[PDB]
Amino acid sequence: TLRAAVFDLDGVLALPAVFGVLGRTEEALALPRGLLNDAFQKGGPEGATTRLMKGEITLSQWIPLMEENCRKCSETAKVCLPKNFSIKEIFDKAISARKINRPMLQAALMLRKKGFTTAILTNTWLDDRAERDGLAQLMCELKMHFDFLIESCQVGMVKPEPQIYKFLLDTLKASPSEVVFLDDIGANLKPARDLGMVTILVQDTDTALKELEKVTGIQLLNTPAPLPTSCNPSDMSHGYVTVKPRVRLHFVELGSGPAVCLCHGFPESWYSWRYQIPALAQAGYRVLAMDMKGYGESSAPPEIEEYCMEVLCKEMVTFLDKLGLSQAVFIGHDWGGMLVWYMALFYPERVRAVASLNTPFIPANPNMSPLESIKANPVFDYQLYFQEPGVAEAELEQNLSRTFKSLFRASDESVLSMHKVCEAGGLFVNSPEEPSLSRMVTEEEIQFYVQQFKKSGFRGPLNWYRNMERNWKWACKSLGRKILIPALMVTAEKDFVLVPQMSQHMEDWIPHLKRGHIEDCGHWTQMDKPTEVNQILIKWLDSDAR
Amino acid sequence: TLRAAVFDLDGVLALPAVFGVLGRTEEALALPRGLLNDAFQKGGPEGATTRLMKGEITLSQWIPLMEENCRKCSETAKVCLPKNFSIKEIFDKAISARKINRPMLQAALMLRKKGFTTAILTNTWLDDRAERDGLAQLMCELKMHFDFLIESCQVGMVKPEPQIYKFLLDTLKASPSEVVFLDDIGANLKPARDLGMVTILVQDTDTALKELEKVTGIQLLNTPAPLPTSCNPSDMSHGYVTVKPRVRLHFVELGSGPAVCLCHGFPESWYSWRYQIPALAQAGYRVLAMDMKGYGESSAPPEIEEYCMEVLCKEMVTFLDKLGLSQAVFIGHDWGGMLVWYMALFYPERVRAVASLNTPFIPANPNMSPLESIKANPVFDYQLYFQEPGVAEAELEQNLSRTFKSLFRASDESVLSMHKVCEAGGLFVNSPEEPSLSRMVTEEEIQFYVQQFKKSGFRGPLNWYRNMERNWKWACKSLGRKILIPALMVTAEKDFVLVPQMSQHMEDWIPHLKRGHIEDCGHWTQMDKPTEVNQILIKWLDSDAR
Repeated sequence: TLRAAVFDLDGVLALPAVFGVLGRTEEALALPRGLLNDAFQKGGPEGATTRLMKGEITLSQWIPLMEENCRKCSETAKVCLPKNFSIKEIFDKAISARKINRPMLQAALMLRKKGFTTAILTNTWLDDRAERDGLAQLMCELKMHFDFLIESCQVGMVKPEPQIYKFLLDTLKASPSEVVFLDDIGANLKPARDLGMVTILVQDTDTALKELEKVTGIQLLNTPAPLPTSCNPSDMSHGYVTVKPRVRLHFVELGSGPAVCLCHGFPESWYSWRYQIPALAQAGYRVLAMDMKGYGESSAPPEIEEYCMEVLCKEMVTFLDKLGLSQAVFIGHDWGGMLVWYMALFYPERVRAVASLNTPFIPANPNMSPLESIKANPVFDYQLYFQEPGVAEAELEQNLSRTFKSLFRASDESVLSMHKVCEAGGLFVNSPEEPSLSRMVTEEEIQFYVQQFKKSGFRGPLNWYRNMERNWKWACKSLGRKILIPALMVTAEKDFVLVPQMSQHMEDWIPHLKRGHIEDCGHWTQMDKPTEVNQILIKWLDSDAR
Repeated sequence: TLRAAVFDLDGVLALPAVFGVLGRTEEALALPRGLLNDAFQKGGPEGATTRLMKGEITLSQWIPLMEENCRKCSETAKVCLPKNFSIKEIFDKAISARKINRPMLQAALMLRKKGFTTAILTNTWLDDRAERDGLAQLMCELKMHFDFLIESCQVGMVKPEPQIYKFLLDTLKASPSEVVFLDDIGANLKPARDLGMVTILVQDTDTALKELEKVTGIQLLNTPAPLPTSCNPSDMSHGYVTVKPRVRLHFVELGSGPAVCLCHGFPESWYSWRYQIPALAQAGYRVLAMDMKGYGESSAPPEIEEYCMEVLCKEMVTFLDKLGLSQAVFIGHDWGGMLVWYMALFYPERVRAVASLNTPFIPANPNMSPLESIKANPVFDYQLYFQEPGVAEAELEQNLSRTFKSLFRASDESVLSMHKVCEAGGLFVNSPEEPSLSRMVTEEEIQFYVQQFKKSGFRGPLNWYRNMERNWKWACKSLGRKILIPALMVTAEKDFVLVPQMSQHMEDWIPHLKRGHIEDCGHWTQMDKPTEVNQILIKWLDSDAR
């Protein structure tokens, strides 16, 4: 039975194939049919291209050799190459036009998710052209989704030489009958068939996937839309900055470009952004996903006052200073969304742009105590339950799996009622001991949160709610200000605590405010609707944060 | 006796002052003298600017108020403001023109180095303009060199109000007679004098520093050229990437822009780049200074073969993959310089540009064993001493302070002779037990290296020399290639092992090669000549790596 799937790059995972662009160039230049492809393969195993594909020479060294083979071929065909004929320009355009064939990658992704060992096997070159980054980026995006990447120029062997297939089988640790091999060139498919591998001749992707799904017994065509790429914690770059003597902030970092600082809510983790981190990096940003103060690998001092907005914002400024960043775009959710509005109000010169998921911006009322304000709305009762030190910690730390399974649920999977929490005596009094797994989370994702919370528990995280009076006094100093830097408010239709209507008057204080809105989305926005979060954020980043 | 020094921003640490640009704008627009400065201060403590300076309103909210005060002032003066008069444009230009007054910063730097507590005290605003990053960058560069930054808009108080001075003294934890206060505005200097502080009215910087040096008894004028900014390890962002199951790479990260990966030599650390990290970040680059495999906080497996060039380069590619970087510019020194030439030859698509300090690029000789080659040159004898496992480890680990004090020396401070090391029976056989401290290093810098080497010792670092045959075989595969990506070779005049003449034929293999050369520089380039290294690297990065 099949356990491995191997994919070619050109004409399989990437379209159009170079071979196909040479064909179009021949037509456009009115050259004899096949002239360029003939010059490309000239000399066969003893030719310039085999040396290139084996990594003997670089692409820039090969260009003159190709130029000569074209001149030679045009001489034998008794034709003239045009005036400004250029291999460099034809090849820059061909490499540039090549994009990932998304349904083919999607099928490879499904096979791997279903237990298959996946690999990319390609005849490729050492690219030293000035525009080599284009291909480097393509390879980077592809390679992360496969168990192996086998490049001709790195192993010194080429398809269709029998040796590269025997090398392939060795790296896969599989017998030929256990492998499906996908290739758009019949000649390169032949040695794979000869060894006893299942082979697919890729012409149109749809027929190739029909043959691939029939042979594997795994549905690849007509599948429901997949979730965006997530994060494996052990595969990320982990960073640590000391912001003051006893306080260190931990973050996960991915990508290059403008810095985007992601700030989670209560009781979360940098991991709550797992579905946005790969997407924003791929979109052209340097993502810094925090473990906010009190969480995960960041320090968790016990004092309440260490968690007031004024100190938290000051530490985020120091965090940028120490990393050598004059600005970052700040994206927050829940308590993180609150922090982010305060960064914009108190440190606008350090904030490139600001976005909040669910948390509205409501100016402090100077004529009313924040505790009076909280009492006025029944959906905020859980916040009064969180006031007394030790009470909510005892309930939330009793059984970590139960806490996370009860909280991280979709709008329809409701297991908690945040009104009369104090009266009932807890968040979980009418909740099961062993809750069912929500559709948004896997058992393994829940266990990651359980492991993070074993370090410091809930004291630090609950302290974010224990500075109502302190935050109110500090917020009152900003009452004469408006937020005039680029800003985005994302409301979630079914968040029954941070209701979309609580955001209705934000335009009075943020005149240029931009909005996003997600239907059928509860409180846990990033994991409830990851695809739609990614779409909204990327579109806003690309228009407003550069 | 004085123990603290306080500096104003406008007209002291930054030139020209805004006040001075308004003066020039008045002249250029043929406005009555002082009209703009009068409009700027209109209403005094009850006016628009005091509200701005106290952080009640943002700079964008203040622009219309200033526009009205200008209209009002022009009305009373019976003049007309010109057709396209714009406060936004005048203020964008004024803020933009303001640059750090380098000799004033240099003097503040000297006072702090000599035990003084330093501070910046400024009347400033919350900048929410589209071009606010310019000022954010200026403040970032300045703030890192002082113990405190006191901003009017953050404390809700302004000079010349008596309260801000009393706040200043409290944050300094000093009595008035212990403080020197530098200001370009007499009115703002008066409350400081009134409290009993030494005051300096800053007009020209030279006279101000003459008064400052006379009062402190510290030489600030006519001083020898200072070293570039260095790194305090506990103030850096530390990153960690797992490149394979038992291997993790540690790096220090600073700055934003194109990624620049710094690779140290033997027996070094990320800390060997201490003088380049702040300079390259300030120059517009995102610096990643590695602890190479076998060093510091990076993993140090014991097997020799874990340190061959092929595996080391493969791990550096994975390091970029995991961080989401399609390319980095690679800068190496000694063994690091070797690695970096191999990255360029084997992975040119991942290398933006390549630079080596001291280590030349010499193609492998396929007709001669690398051990034959090493034996031919007497200055390479230490490399044969390094061959036998355990021998050099025992000598180098016996006394860590002695090892580092003996190695890290300038060309004139020579304490070691690398010829006849094997015959003599060690590197230190004719070296003192307690070497003197070299001029390039402080005791505290030596102790940092001692602490790093207590983790894994010298097995991993020495293993970099124990793959001569393995590296030769891998290098032979690249003999048909040329290095055609942007490249820089920096030779050090007095490196008596990596001699500048060993680099003479590099142009045969790297035709577009650029060069730098440092006179009176030994082997430890970065710390011997930090200023000249920074100059060469920045100029090359800005022309060749963007």
